[PDB]
Amino acid sequence: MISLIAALAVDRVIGMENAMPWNLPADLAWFKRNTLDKPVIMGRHTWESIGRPLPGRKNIILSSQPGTDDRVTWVKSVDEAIAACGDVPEIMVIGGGRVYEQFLPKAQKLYLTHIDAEVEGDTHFPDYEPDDWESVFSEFHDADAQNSHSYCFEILERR
Ligand SMILES: Nc1nc(=O)c2c([nH]1)NC[C@H](CCc1ccc(C(=O)N[C@@H](CCC(=O)O)C(=O)O)cc1)C2
Repeated sequence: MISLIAALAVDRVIGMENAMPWNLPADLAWFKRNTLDKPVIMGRHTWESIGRPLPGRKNIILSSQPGTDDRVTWVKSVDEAIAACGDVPEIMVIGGGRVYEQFLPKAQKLYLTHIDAEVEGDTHFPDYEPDDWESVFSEFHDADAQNSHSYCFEILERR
């Protein structure tokens, strides 16, 4: 099945690491445990800002142009992207904005981190109709030593 994973600030705003003002190791830990050993699909900008392939995951990059790095798999369409995953139980889509928009209608689960930090940004996570999803898990954490902001993890599933 297809699953989306994103970190959202107030107002579902999303942005690249360096663009984001918060510092949450715990969220990274979470992102990591939910992605390990699964194929990860991301848009070219996200790939470029990540800067190296995610270890322990098959990395598939979406780009309308030919690939420029042999350490990852390059694809040219959403359909080709899903096909390159093979038969796996769950495919994780990691952004960006444009990739989220494209895969949402096809997703069955959403792993979201809600961050309490109002930031002025460019992109918003796509709007998901409250009617189609059911929250199946949540967990709040306040800020701390390591974590700069209070955050809440949540998993939703398509009803
Ligand atoms: N939950 C969540 N948090 C985020 O910050 C992001 C999302 N999702 N999804 C989209 C996007 C992807 C950006 C992104 C993804 C991974 C790493 C990363 O380094 N992952 C390492 C974590 C290293 C560590 O343990 O901190 C990894 O191996 O997964 C950095 C930025 C940023």
